[PDB]
Amino acid sequence: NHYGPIPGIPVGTMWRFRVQVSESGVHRPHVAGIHGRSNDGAYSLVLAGGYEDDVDHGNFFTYTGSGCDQKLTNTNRALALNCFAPINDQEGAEAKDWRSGKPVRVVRNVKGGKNSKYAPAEGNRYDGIYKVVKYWPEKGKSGFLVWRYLLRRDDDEPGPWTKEGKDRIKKLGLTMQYPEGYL
Amino acid sequence: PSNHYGPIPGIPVGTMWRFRVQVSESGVHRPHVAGIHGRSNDGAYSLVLAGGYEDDVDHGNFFTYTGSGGQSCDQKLTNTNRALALNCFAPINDQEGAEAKDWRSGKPVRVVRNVKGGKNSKYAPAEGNRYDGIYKVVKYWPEKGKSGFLVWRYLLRRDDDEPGPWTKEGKDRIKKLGLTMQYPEGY
Amino acid sequence: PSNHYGPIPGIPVGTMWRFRVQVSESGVHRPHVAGIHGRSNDGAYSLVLAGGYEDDVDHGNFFTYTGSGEQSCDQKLTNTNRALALNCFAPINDQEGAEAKDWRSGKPVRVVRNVKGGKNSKYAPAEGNRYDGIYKVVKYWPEKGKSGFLVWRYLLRRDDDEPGPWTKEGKDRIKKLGLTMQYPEGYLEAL
DNA sequence: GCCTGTACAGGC
DNA sequence: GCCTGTACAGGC
Repeated sequence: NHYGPIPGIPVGTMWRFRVQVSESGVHRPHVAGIHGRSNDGAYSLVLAGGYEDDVDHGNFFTYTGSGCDQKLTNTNRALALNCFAPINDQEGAEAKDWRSGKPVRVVRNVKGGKNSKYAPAEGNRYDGIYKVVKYWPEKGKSGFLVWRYLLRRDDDEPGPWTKEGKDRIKKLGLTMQYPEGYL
Repeated sequence: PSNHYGPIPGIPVGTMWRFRVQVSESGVHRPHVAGIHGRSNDGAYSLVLAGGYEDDVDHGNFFTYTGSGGQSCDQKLTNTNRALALNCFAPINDQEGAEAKDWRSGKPVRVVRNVKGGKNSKYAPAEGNRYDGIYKVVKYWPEKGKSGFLVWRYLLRRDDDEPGPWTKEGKDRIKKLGLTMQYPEGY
Repeated sequence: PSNHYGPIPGIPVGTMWRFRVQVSESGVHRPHVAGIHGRSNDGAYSLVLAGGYEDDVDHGNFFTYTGSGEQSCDQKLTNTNRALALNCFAPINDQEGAEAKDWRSGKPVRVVRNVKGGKNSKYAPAEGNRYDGIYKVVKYWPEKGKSGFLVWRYLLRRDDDEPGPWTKEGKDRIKKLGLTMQYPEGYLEAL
């Protein structure tokens, strides 16, 4: 797979554990940080830190591929296929009409909080639909080539960190979801 | 692998997991949501008892079971319904069903009981998911469901030398093996 | 369907489409991007000549062809390389290749020429894609490419009673049939 | 890198 | 609604 938001799961929904995120369908892989098939596209990713060169500005963030040089295969190629431009594994690519691209469900996890004030203070939060604007190769903090992506928010649902996003969370009563018995 | 029949090495009867993804990663029941795993032209490998069909009856060592749709439509002996029927040591019959006189010679089914079965079974665990061992399909048959449409029904009977968790000896063995509820890492 | 061999009913030699999606919807060459359509244990149904390998030579009625993989790895007689070899009326041989004495008995390949082949062929159309008819694999062989790695090469030869678009009679027939560049619905109106 | 379906191999 | 690969059926 499903592209785009999950019905009944609005932006700002929160889960304590990744197993809950998986069961909800927002980000199916229990461990892996990106969900995609190389011959299709990418459906979801989790921002949980781990790459110091990534920048998180909320509506704009950069993302580093997985994965000794990296190849535009597996999930890296899948995320590229979301970009509204023909696939290119040499210089990368960029979409002028980036909004016509394939949607990516983005979840932020608390572990992204070291380098980003947009990360939730606890657990995992669904932050809405982002689009791949461009992607390119570069020599990262390991000497070898990494594939990097710029994603931009494209969602009428306001961001959880914005005024209208925080007001909607209070109106819907969306609180942190804990598994039965955990509390 | 996906089509493994029988017990998983290192996973005794009584093993407990909190979440379905753990049950899947262990190989005991691979589908995260579907209640049954099988291939329609091969057989069924595992099923999860989680409530749902009120006419199902669970007596631990054996239970009646209901197939799937895919109520507003007759069920069919296709897909996983057919897979489970193939386990019965009898020729497929999608008209009247069939019964294996030599039922132990049929294909094994790993059976997990889930906490949600507790509303309709005193054998469901109080939490999470529990592997209760190997069962065999004795017989299967169609009947008019509660809504007037056809459902496929199955009788499964336990064929496992590891004692059931509802027995004193099965509880004692589970304690000596040190089995505890397994949670995801860092939980 | 996907694995249809031979000409498409209602699609003569000389038919022209501006974009690859149109060529695909017609059944003539179904892959939008891949230059060859085939199943590795069956055969190849169609291919597109769009340039790309410098040592390929195109003489219209026949051409040399290179399979798929700067090359950094030997080619292999698998996937669509193997499918095209299977069209050759000879036992498959992945060591020296093979050659069919009775090459017309081989399986047919629908051949499309695309404008990008014009740099290396005077037979490419000036615009878009053109169906040029049925060809047969005469022979195929491995050789060292310019990179020094192995490439699989093929010789394809035309076996089609519809005259080639590069002949006077072929052009004249294309005119009488009224064939024109096919564009997507409302394409020129939007431009 | 046709498309929407379906199914198997193998994961552990 | 296990996963990610692969392959075929059939579109027109």
